[PDB]
Amino acid sequence: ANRTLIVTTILEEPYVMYRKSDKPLYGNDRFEGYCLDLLKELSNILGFIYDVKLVPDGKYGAQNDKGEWNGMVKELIDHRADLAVAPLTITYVREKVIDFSKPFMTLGISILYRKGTPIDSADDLAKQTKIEYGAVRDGSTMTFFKKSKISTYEKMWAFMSSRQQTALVRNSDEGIQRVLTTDYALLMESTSIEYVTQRNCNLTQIGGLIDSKGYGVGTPIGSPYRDKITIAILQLQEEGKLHMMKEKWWRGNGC
Ligand SMILES: CN[C@H]1[C@H]2O[C@@](C[C@H](N)C(=O)O)(C(=O)O)C[C@H]2OC[C@H]1O
Repeated sequence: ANRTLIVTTILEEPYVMYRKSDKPLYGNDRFEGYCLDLLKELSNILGFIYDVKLVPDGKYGAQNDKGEWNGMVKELIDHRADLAVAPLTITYVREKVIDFSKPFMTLGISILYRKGTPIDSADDLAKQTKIEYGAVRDGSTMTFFKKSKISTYEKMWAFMSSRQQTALVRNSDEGIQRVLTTDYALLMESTSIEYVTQRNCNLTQIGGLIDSKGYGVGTPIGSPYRDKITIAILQLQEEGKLHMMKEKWWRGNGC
């Protein structure tokens, strides 16, 4: 029997969650969600077995000032995982050090905030300071602002970087709690926003998509699996299964 593939991933609802059960759950059975369903479908098309591991440091992957990567990106670089199957955003900087399949889901950065305010866009956030705003620290969303050369986004980065102790948050759930408990707007991927707004009728996406990208399966550079995974994703798309999986996890279940 050929080798079990090691898959790195990260807890992020709905994509990867701990399954709830009365019975004890072991190994891969402990996890459920969109990415686990995807991984199952991929393994069925491509004929591999796998072992799901969380990224040890609990991070997506960013570069430090020395250029060193961490998170799921580093696990792939260092060949401690064969695949990353997660809501891992395909970015030019990451493409330099790891390979990605074609996307299995598209998204754009946008804004999560409450309904019923005069805030209609990023520009409306940028031109004021009363409403705090920010992003999950050290992910592709935060990095977008850090690296932007667009006036509005530079101003927003200046704001959230100078006010970093309160404006930048640890993870999605912490950001959502800030939106819920304080006057705060979270810069967040549209996929996640949709999940939230389906579950809290006081919350809304503000404005449109600030960028346009995708999540892809990551592999170490040069992996022969990357193209096979692309082909499998294309098949799932052709079969309508990617649409089915999104519907399943975003609007029923639940919740
Ligand atoms: C999967 N989406 C969520 C998560 O995506 C991240 C990580 C990003 N998907 C990445 O691959 O670095 C982001 O930066 O938007 C961190 C966290 O932020 C809130 C929301 O966008």
